[PDB]
Amino acid sequence: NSRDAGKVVDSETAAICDAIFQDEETEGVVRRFIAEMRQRVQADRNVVN
Amino acid sequence: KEEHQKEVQYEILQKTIPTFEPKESILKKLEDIKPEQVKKQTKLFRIFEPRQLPVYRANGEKELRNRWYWKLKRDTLPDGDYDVREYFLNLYDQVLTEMPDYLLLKDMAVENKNSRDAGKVVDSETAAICDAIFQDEETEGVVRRFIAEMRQRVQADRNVVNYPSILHPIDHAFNEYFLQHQLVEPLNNDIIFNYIPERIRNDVNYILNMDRNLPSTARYIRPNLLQDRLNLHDNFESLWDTITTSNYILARSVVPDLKELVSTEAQIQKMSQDLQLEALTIQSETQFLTGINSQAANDCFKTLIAAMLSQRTMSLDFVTTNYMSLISGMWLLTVVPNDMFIRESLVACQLAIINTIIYPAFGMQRMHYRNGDPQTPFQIAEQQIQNFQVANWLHFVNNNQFRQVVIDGVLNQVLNDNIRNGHVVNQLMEALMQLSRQQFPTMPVDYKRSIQRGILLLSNRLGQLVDLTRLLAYNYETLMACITMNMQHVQTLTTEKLQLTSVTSLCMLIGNATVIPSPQTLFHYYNVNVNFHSNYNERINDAVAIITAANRLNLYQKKMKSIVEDFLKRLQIFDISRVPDDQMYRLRDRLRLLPVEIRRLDIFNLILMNMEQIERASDKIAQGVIIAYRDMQLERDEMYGYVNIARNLDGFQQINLEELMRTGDYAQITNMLLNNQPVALVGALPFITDSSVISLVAKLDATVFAQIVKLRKVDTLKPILYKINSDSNDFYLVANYDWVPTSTTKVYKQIPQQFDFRASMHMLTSNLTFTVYSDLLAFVSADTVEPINAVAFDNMRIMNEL
Amino acid sequence: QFDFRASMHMLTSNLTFTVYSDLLAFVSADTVEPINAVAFDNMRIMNEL
Repeated sequence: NSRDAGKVVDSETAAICDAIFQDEETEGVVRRFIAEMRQRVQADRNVVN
Repeated sequence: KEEHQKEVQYEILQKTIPTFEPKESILKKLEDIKPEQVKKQTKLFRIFEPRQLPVYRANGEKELRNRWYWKLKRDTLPDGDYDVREYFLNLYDQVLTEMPDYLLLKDMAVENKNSRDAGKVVDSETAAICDAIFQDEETEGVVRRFIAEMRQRVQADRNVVNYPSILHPIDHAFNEYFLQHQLVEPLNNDIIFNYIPERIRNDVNYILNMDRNLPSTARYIRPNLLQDRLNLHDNFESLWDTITTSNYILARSVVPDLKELVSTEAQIQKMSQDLQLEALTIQSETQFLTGINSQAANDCFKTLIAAMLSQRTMSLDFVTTNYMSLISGMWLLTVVPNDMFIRESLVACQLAIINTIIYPAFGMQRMHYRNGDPQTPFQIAEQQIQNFQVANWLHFVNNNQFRQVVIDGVLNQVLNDNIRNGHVVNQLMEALMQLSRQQFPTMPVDYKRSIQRGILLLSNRLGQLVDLTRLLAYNYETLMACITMNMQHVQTLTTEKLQLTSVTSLCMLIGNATVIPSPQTLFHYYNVNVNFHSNYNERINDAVAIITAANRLNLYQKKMKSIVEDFLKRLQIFDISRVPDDQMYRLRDRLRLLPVEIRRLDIFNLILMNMEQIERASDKIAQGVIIAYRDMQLERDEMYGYVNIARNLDGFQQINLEELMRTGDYAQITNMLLNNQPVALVGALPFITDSSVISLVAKLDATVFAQIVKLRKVDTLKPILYKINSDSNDFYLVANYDWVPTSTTKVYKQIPQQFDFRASMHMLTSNLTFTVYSDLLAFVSADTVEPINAVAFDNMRIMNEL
Repeated sequence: QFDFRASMHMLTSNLTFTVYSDLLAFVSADTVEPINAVAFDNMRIMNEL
């Protein structure tokens, strides 16, 4: 449910993200947030967030 | 065990390096790299076609005449603007997959049936238009007379031709691009003579002659021998190691096998008595004389040249007890530069020589060397030894390094020109003769004599080793000429083991048989490097094109290593389940930060100035839908009748849908639908044709939005496009009762492009009958002189001790 | 309460490094011939006939 189709760290984190995007009772700002949240790389430092 | 545990950890390292399994398999693949197999077709590029369609005059009645309009071939356009832009990218890449390199128009032209002048046209799908536009009752007389008088213009004495064509302007743009930007250049023998390297057609040992003709029609394609703009020599060490290994294995396949050498057993029988191993209490009484065979001499001769060409850093496996290996390795350290070796093993060998030969000769207490020191054992010994001979030899050695010269635009790691001629070995043998005459003040005498005689076993190979060194340097430089990619010096991860026995072989089993590469092994090697280099640049260009096109079409979804893996994979030397991740991201970075090849850019620019016009055809989607809750009036068109059509998209709060299907935030639209605020939902989406006036009266257009609130996903959105006309079964209701067809829910869509002949007839220009040769060293008759009479760069003969 | 935004953190780490347990596998080694074996005094051991 991500804009850039990125990644997250662990399967339960993804489960929670996929649980909160599907519930009718949840809000739109969180779904925007869930669309934003991606992984950032920087290879000249060999570092990932 | 310990050796298995080494194998495990060497395996841990080798599971980081993209070098294929068994190494000799690479030689199948480098040879199987074919050039850019040139392309040409027998059909023009065509995205549209004319088509004869209904029309409906105002009042909604059907006219008694169809009309010609442009419509796409093979409507397959998806829904949602992301997938549309993906479609245009998947058009771009396949255009590139079929983007030609040279065209010829005689190979596709056909006769116009209605011509009273024996005329021609370019394609079948344009003659199929010309007959229909001829027979039609609406076309004007000037067009008919023109069609009957469309005479082409062939002209062989200037080699050109001009043919008529019917084309949509976009298609004309693509085709005139392909015509005006052919990547073929004229050809003649002086180019090929000026395509061979300089210092082979100056080398007198290689006879080159021309024995074939090339007419003015002959063509070729100049490959893209442009240098490494990815810069794999800083922080791409695995990949550089892979390239290095590939060139190394290629280099083994071209060095000649040397013949007419010294008998093996003849050397063994005399070494055994020159060293007198039948008098010593050592643990090596049958182990010094192992690894002397052929299959190791020539293997070393291949290993050395291949490593110096490829810059493959190499290590040293050596048992320190065998001092003949060290005496044969000091020759190596003299002629082969020091930077070519890993520092630790080189230092080890030097330290062995110093603490086993040199200092125990000169009476010096041994050493205490910090391995963690930038200063090197020979550099100490140059200052501490008091003897001008050995000190000047070591001075040469310490300052023996490659030199970075620039030849033919490319880089070269070249030698000193005191190695190219064998002259330093005279200094070596003077130092060694001095060590022979010198005692060893503290050493056992039986072992002293053994070393003192083992040294003389090289003192007698003086002229022979001169000959060897000159031979080595000659073959090295001659094969260096047939290299394109910059030979760059880098320390590599993994490292070829060199057994010093296989030097001791070479330094004691050779004489008087000059073997140099044939001119065709040279051409094979050169074609391989050329083809690899051209493939390398022409795949970098494609990768950069797709990447830049993605970032310029806003296809943020697409992961970029799926492209890079195909880029690495098509270069047939890399394994990609093997390769790391961080290197891939650094390569992504350094690929985005490059220019773009001009053809790959021009095609893209053509697609971007037309995608907004190409997507407005394909009558299965609309470009948005307006919603406005005032009883608006359907506006008459000519293709459709009355319609809920829009063409301006103004005075309405626009809302885009690709930002909405992903970010589920329907507050800003649920608070407009429910309260009936006018909007315009923009995005490529389907529609349907509803030709029931009773549905218009029933207001079926407003029923297809109240599922967005139930099902958040905007994909099952299928608006209405009322087309009503004489063949709609309730059209009488429009035309009798004196009222106004009215609705809401206008659809945003631009009418098709009407066919005009003047703006679509064109004259396409081309050359004729030029042949496009590819393998152009076949036009070079090459030969070599006998090996017995071969001369090096200095004009003096090579292997002079005849 | 589960505040989604507040409970979201970007975890830092390296990218694609290797680890080596046995560290003396790369160091190959050899001895000198035992006759030319020397002590702290730079004078050979077992040279007394």
